[PDB]
Parts: sequence; C-alpha cells; structure tokens
Amino acid sequence: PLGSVPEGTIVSNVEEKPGDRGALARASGNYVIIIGHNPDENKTRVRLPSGAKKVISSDARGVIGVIAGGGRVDKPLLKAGRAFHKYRLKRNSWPKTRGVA
Amino acid sequence: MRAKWRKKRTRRLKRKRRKVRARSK
Amino acid sequence: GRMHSAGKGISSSAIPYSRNAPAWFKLSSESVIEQIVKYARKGLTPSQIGVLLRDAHGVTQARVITGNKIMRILKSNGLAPEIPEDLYYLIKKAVSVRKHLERNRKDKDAKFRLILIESRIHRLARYYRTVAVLPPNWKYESATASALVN
Amino acid sequence: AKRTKKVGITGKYGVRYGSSLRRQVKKLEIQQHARYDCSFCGKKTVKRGAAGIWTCSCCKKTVAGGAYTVSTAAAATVRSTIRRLREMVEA
Amino acid sequence: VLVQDLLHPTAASEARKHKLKTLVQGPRSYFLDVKCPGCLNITTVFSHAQTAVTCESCSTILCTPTGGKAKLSEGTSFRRK
Amino acid sequence: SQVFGVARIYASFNDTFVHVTDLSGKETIARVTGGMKVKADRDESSPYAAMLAAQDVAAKCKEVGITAVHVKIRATGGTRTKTPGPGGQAALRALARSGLRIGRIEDVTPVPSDSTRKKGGRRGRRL
Amino acid sequence: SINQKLALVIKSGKYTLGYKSTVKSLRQGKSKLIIIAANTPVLRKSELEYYAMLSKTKVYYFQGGNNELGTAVGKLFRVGVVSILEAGDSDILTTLA
Amino acid sequence: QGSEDHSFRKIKLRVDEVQGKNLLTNFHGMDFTTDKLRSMVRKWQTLIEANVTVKTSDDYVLRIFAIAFTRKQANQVKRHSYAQSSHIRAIRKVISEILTKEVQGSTLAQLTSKLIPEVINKEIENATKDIFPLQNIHVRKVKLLKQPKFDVGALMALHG
Amino acid sequence: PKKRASNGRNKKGRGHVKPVRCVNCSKSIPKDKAIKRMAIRNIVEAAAVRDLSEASVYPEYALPKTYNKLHYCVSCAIHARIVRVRSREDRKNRAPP
RNA sequence: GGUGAAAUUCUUGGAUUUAUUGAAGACUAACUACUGCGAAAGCAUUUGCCAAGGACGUUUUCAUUAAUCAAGAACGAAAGUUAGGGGAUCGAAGAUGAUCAGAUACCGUCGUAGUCUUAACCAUAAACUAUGCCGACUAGGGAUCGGGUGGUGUUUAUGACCCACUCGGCACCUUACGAGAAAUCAAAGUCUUUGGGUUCUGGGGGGAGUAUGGUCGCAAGGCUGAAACUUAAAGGAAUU
Ligand SMILES: [Zn+2]
Ligand SMILES: [Zn+2]
Ligand SMILES: [Zn+2]
Repeated sequence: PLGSVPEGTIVSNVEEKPGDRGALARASGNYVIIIGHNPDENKTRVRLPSGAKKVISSDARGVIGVIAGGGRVDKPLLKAGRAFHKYRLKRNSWPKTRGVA
Repeated sequence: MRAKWRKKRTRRLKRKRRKVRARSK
Repeated sequence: GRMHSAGKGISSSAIPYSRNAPAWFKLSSESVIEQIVKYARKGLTPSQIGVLLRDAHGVTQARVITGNKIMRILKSNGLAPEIPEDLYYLIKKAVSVRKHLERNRKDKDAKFRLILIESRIHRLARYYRTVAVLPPNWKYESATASALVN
Repeated sequence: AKRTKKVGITGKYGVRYGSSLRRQVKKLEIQQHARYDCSFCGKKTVKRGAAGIWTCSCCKKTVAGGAYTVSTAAAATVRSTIRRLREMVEA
Repeated sequence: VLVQDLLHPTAASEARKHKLKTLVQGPRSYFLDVKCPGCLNITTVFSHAQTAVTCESCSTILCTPTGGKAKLSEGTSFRRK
Repeated sequence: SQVFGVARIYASFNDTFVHVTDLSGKETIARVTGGMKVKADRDESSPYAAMLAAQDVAAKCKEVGITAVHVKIRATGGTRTKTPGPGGQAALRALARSGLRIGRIEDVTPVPSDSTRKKGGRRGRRL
Repeated sequence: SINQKLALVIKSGKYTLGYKSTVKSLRQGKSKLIIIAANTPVLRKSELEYYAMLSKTKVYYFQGGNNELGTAVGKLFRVGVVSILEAGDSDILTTLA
Repeated sequence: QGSEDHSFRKIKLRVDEVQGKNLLTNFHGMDFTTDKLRSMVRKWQTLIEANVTVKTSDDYVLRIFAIAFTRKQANQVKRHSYAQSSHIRAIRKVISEILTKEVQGSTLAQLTSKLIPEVINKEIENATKDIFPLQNIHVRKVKLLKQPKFDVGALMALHG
Repeated sequence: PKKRASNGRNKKGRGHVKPVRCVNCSKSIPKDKAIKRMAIRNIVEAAAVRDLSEASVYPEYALPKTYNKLHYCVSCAIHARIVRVRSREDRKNRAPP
C-alpha cells in the first residue's frame, strides 16, 4: 500500500478506490509518482502521467516500478498492413474516413 | 561592414545559387 | 626528443670510466657463467637479471664479470626467447589496453594512445626484421595477440 | 564483396516509404533482432519472444523487458531510485 | 667571466655538479659493505638499490627502496666497500 | 527577565521588509513594507522613509509583550545580489529610538555553493 | 586486489576449473579454498558450499560473475567455480582473513 | 550557557511534546553561525571537507562534517604554505576514522556531552601529527536523518 | 600591438579555466581575468554602542563583521572604481599602496 | 515587481517576508593563486575500480632502434542535426509595459527550440603565446611546483619547515653594446661576416573563399578553388 512507501518512490498499477484491483497506471510503460503524504487525514497525493493530480487513500494497492513493454511508439507502423494487423485484434475502428468526403 | 555580417550575406545567397540555378533546365 | 610526449629530461644512467674493475672482487667468470643461468630457470625477465644481482652482489656490468653482453651470454647456452626483451613488453602493453577498450568504450582519450603506441609496435618490429633477428614479413595482428604474448 | 552501403536491413523494404521513415527504423531493429548478454549465464543466448518478452534459449529464463531492449533508458533510473529508497527505511 | 682553466677546476664545483655533466662523467652510487646483525657474511648491497634484496640466510631486512637512496635503517654498519 | 523576539529585517534593493516574530517562527507579528508608510515609489530607499517602517513595527510589538528582540538582518541573499542596501544600516537605528533590546546583529543572506546560473544574459545588461 | 593474487596461483601449483571437477575434489578433501562467482544459480551456489562447510574448506566470493572469473585465471572461456589443489608458493591461503 | 565565547556552534532544538504547559524540547543538531566559517577563510592556505553517515545507540542516523584549514607554521619564508595534496586524501580518511569511531556508540546524552566542550578537536592535535599538525579544526554540523518515531519513553530523562 | 605582456588574464600554460559573472552589469568574464577584491565592511553604522547595546544584555556580543568577495568586470570597473586610465611606463606595481 | 523614473504580471481566490518540509533537474561557490595535469579543444564535491602518462634514482637492458612529414588517419569547446529521455534555471524566434519624430533596437516581465544525457553527425572559431617542430650555444638575480642529494638546523623516531644545492616544468624581473621599421625580444639573438636538419604557407589591393567542377555530409555546410573586369593605394609602427 501507499502508506507503507515513503516519499519519492515510483509506483504503478495502483487502484483508485481500495478494492478496484488495479485501475490506473496499467498501460504499456507508465507510472504514478507519489508527490506528498500526510499521516493524519489518510489520503495521499499522487502524480498521474498526463498533467493531472489526484488524492487517494492510503489503503490503495500498487506495484513498484514502470511497466515493461514500454517505449514501443517510436517505430512507425510504416505500411498499411501492419497497422491493419494491429486494429484487427482490438476493435473495428479502422479505416476512419473523413468528413469533408 | 564587419566581416561577420559580410559573411552572413554571402552565405544566404548560396541557398539561391543552389536553388534557382538548379531547376532552371 | 621523446617522440610521443613533451618531456625533455635526462633520467638515465652513467657507466663508470674504468673497464678493468673494481680491484676487490673474488673469483672471476668461471663461477659466474651459470650463476645467472641458475636464476634463469625462473624464466626469466632477461634484462631484469642485471639489476637483481647488482643491488645484492658486485656484478656491476656484463663487461666486467665476463667479456660479453648478456644477449651473447644467454643465447649461447640455449636460453634466449624468440621475441627477446622489449617488444615482448611493448605488445604486452598493447594487449593490456585493448582489454580495457572492450569495456567502457567511451574513452576517446584512452584509445588515442592505442593509435599512438601501436605506431611504436610496428616501428620496433620492422627494425628487428631489418637486422633479421626476427624472420621477415612477421604476421602481427591483435586478433591472436594473447596467443602470441603468452 | 560489399552488399549495400548505408541501407542495411532496410533493403527488405526497398525503394518505398521515404528516407527518415527508413532511417529511424533501422537504428531500432538492430536493438530488436540482435542478441544480448543474458545476465543469468553470461553467454549470448537471449533473443526476442514477443512484445517485450526476452527469453533465453538455454537457461529457460524469460526477462520482461522493454519493447526493443531488455532494459530501457527510463528503466535505468528507476532501479537506481529504488535502492535510493531502501536506505531511508533500513540504513 | 672571460677566462677560466677548464681542465683544472676547483674542488667545490664537482659536488655542485651532477652525475651527468662533469668533465669526465662517472657515477654517484658506490658499492658498499653491510654485514647483517645476525649473519657474519657481507653481501655488497649499495645504497642506490632497487627491490629489497637481503642476505641469503636470514632475509629480515637490509635495504628499503625509496625514490632515492635505499637505507640501512637498522643495526650494524656500512663500511664503504 | 527579558523575552526575546526576532526582528530579522529584510533590506533588499527597491524594498524594505521588517517583522518581529516569535522564535518558534509560525506565529508572526505585523510585517510592514516600504509601501506601508509613504507613497511615492521613489521612497522605497530613502533613509527617513525607511525609519518610519520600523517605527510602526516597534511600538506595535510592545503592545503584545515583545520587550527584547534578536536583530538578525538579511540582504537580498543567495544568487540574488548578496549585498545590504539602504535599509539595514539605516532602519536598524529606528529600533534604537525605543531603547528596545537588541543583539546578534549579523546576516543570514544564504550562500550559493554555485548553482543555477544568473539572469541578464551572458553578455550582461548593458544600458 | 586479488586479481593479481590469482594470476600467480596457476603458475605455481595445481587447480581445477568448472563445476564438476571442483566437486570431484571436495569429496576426497584434496580441494582447498574454492572460489565462487556471483551469477551462478543460487542452488549450486549453495549446493557446493553446504558440503564445503562439511569438508572443512574455506569459501571466497569473487564479486564478478561467470564471464569475469575467466580472465582472472588466464583462460578464455567461462568458469563458474575454481578449486585450487595446492598453491604452495602463492599469496592466497594465509592472506585471507 | 552564558559562557559567551562559545559564540559559534549555533543550535537548532527539536521541540517534541508539551509536558503540561512546560514544553521541553529534544535535541536536533548543531550548526555554526553563518559567519564564523567565513571569518576563518583566508588566501594562501589549504582547505578540507569530509563527512560520513553514521548510526548511534538508537538509530538517529546523522551526517556530521569537519573543516580544518592550514597553519602558517614557525620559520616560514614562503607565503604559500600548501600541503602535499596526496596527504589531503590521507588526512581526510583518518579524520573520517575518528569522527566515525566516537559515534556508532555515542548516545545522544553522551554524544551531546562530548560535543559541547570540544573534546574531539584535541584528538586531531594528538593524532594528526602525521602530515601537518593543523590550525583550527571544528565539526561544524550535525543533522539527523532517521528519528525512529515519537519515543515518549526515553524523552523523560531530560527534565529538571 | 601586445599592449600588455600578459595582455588579458594572468593565464599562461593552461588555456581555459571557467567564467564567473560580474555583480552589477552581470557580464561574463573568466575568473582569472577581471577583478579580485575582498570588501570587508562591518555590520553596524556609526554605532554609539554604549547606549545602543546597554539594551543588549550579554554585552555587545560580537564586534560584528561580515565578509564579501567581489567580481567586477573590465567594462564596469572604471565607472565606479577610481583608476579609469594609467600611463605607459607606470603599469608595473602590484601592491596597492 | 521594476528601474534613472512607470507598467504589463501577481493581489483579502491570502500573495510577496516567514516556519516544518519534501521533491525535480542543472551547478560544485568561498580555497582557487603569476599553481597543476593534458597532444589540442579542455579538466575543480567524496570514495572505489580500470588501464595510461611526464618527472626524478640507477654501477639494469638493446646498440642507431632517430628528426620532419605528401598520400592516408584518431581526437576535436559552443551553436547546430536525427530520434528517445528529464525538462529547475537562464533564454535567439514571439508577445507585451515604457523610451523613441522612429524601435518588431537597448531596458522590464513572460516565454518555444536549446541548455543536460544516450546512440549517431558534421570538423569549424581570436582552435592566439596572432610566435611550425628537433638540436646546440650565448648575461645576472629572485621566487615557484615535482624528484633527488647533503646539511650535528628548528618543531615533539617520523612528517612539515629552514639552508646549500642540483634536474625538468610555468613564468617573472634587470639589462642587452645584439636583433628588429618601431612597438619589443633570452629569444623575434648566433643573418648581406648572407648555409645545423625538416614540414607547411604568402606575393599590390578589390572582385572573392566568389563561379565552375571534383569530393565529404541526411542536412545546414566543409576541403580543394580560379578568371573576366576595376583601381594607385589599402596596411604596420610609433611623433606632434
Ligand atoms: Zn542463461
Ligand atoms: Zn638475509
Ligand atoms: Zn556586472
């Protein structure tokens, strides 16, 4: 839990409400930074990977360290086919045609 | 002038002898 | 002129003037042939044997105790190596630093001297080929260095 | 002979796709196809399994690493930062 | 200074000279007798020594090498021989 | 016999702060600026406009119980430009008017073990 | 600096290399002062130092691993664990502790 | 104290618990004042710094320092008076033996009592005879890291 | 011409050291070049301390003095500090009196 | 806040000063100097590891192994470039308050790329000591770092300090009857009393590091690089 860590550590896969079984920092290679405690009023502050902050309670769970598999956005999809192979596993949201058409 | 800005004028015309003399076939 | 760094000093030796010397010593050469070959069962580092007797015994130079230098002494009784005395140490310095260069690899300052000292490896090699103390065309490359220096 | 001058792996693609869309790729898959130092034996027997899985052919150990390495750049600073933290509570 | 006698100098110049720049150059080191405090035999160790050579039976200490002169540092003597 | 406040003036350039506090720190008393007393904005560095600031600061503190004080001055401080100006020499005499009880007058201008380089460009703010 | 101290063990006396030849020796007491790497699998880091506690010999933990003990003995391949049989002229067996 | 010529060695005091309208502070550490250091600096001399982390009887893990300048000795002709610069990394480990070896040990009722009459500086007079005797050496800072928790028990030794 | 022997900056045989910046104009100058001076002042005015510090129990406590080291530059020194020129053959001393 | 004055901005949404603190990145002040290491650009917090380098001691060892280098190579501050990371401070582009007849110039507040690093890149700078390397001679002194020697020296066997030295460094001072057009110089001296080796470069200024190609670089750009035509001085030094 996030009261058994002291300040400055670098956690991920924590849960919003205690019992959620992991809801944030689940993606391929991110992290939530602890940005300040308070012993009383048992709600810790954090640092979310986009620009927002958040206050959650100390009974939230959480794994330590950044998620593996990250840093994959750097290579281009670079042809049509191995972009089509990517979406075919996930959902039908591709090709997205345009609105002036 | 100063020879720092005589050199700046004679370096940004080498992007004009290189450009418009090239496509002019 | 030091040829690689900008020193100018003279930190060297100065042999005495006398040839016949030193008018105190005991029995001459005929106990001192093998008295150095006795130690030379330890290898050995051949130019070092002049200085390990000297600080302990009166041996002062090879001109005094016998009438020969310690290449012509040591070779005749079947001891002297193939690559005898300095180029064995000079490529030993070459093979030592290239092991350091396969690790950290950012040393632009320290592989500078490996292009510098290997200009010394070739130079003493093709002196030794010119006088044919080492046979000519001398296959030398640092791939098989540790099988050559050992 | 020498096969190709500066194309390298991207002769696979050929004339298409542009320059910088092939330059930025080819630096990265030499960190993907090629082997590494398996730290549980020392020998060079680890290659890619999947998207971030780096198994070893001997030793049967799989390392969950980055997408094109076994330890990334952001992965380097966290492992130092953790044993920063283990000696404000232990030592 | 306009005149000297270079062949016949004084006596206080040679001590102010060096190993390597006298009229006819010679050494400053000198072979030297020490017998051990324990043993009786003399190994001719000289004070401008090297690696710490000692007597052959009881090699306790006879010389310690430094940046300059090695030293006796204990017990018996130095003759000068 | 006495009870000690901490005067601890801040006589930076283009301003002058002064406020007595408890030595606990987290119970301050009545800060007063160069803009409190007189208003022309030329008067941020006059002598007699700097003495009036400590004048209202002093007799307000005796109404609470601050009899003795610990003056411990501060200039601009840090990589901010380190030197005392027209306040610390001048307005400390405006604590002597009360006969108020002083001590320990040296500075707490913080000292950069050089870091996080200054402003004004490399070449400097030429006029 | 024990890396020079291991560099004269081999030229002065007898030894072994590899796992099986070390534990070939500990089962008749002829071994002394087995040397252990650091990235050996910790089963066999303990499976020999258990009986090394029973066969009276002392243990050393070389800080490097398999591919670091190879150059500190002179050979040019991996070596996990070095037993030395006799090092009769060497600065090792008394200089520990 | 009132013994005023200890006008150096500035002290912070940890105020911990209010003992029934008579709150009694606990120990925090030590500083100098911010100019006794600077009133010792001077050109044509050599400097030092050193530090360590160290435990105590409990685990008030703290990080002390030590500063020591260089004396103009007797019969000086030079103005410079600089030390060896290989002995600087021979003094800074022996002094970082004695500032260690008193601590790891040194309860905060006896590390405190050693630190007030500056007993420790007399040891450098007696054990840094090696390379240079010294001029003024002082400890200059102690600051904690790891007070374990509130510790209502052992605070009660400090009272009237 | 070479209007001074060490024309710039008291620097012979090293090339480059670091810059350290001026205080008032904040020009960047290398620290070997422009200006040394210590400026000790005091920290009190004309004190009249016998009744300034009769209030100060633990009497007068300090004779309080501060230290400041400065770094001017070449381009701003002669607009405060009184040299502003020197002649040809008098540029030779180093002690200030 | 801010300067000589004024404001944008931040303000009873509690700022600015304060106190307990954490973080995040860059930077190692004060010592720090006529002082060091490095081939040159450069290199200042602690310790460890790796291999390297100059100096000195030598009554070791080889016996001309050497100097300078066309071609061909390694390193090479800053700004740049490609793609990642962490993005505190400063801060070209930009917006804004003032000044200005005039400000997209100086000043004041914000501020993107950069700054730092990891893989790769161009190879330029006042990359200056405007003084190519090797060698040997020719004035006097005082300091200074490193090594060594010797002093019945001081401090308490050791270290530091003093003294007389010596060798190699960075320089300095006093003068030079020599050299230099002069400023200046222990080398710019041993040169019309005209010869110790060896590499490179320059011939009046502009046109012009331009054009044409060659050639390297992904790019900015680099190395090699003329001519037509034009004009009688541009320059160096010190005097009033
Ligand atoms: Zn494995
Ligand atoms: Zn012996
Ligand atoms: Zn300035």
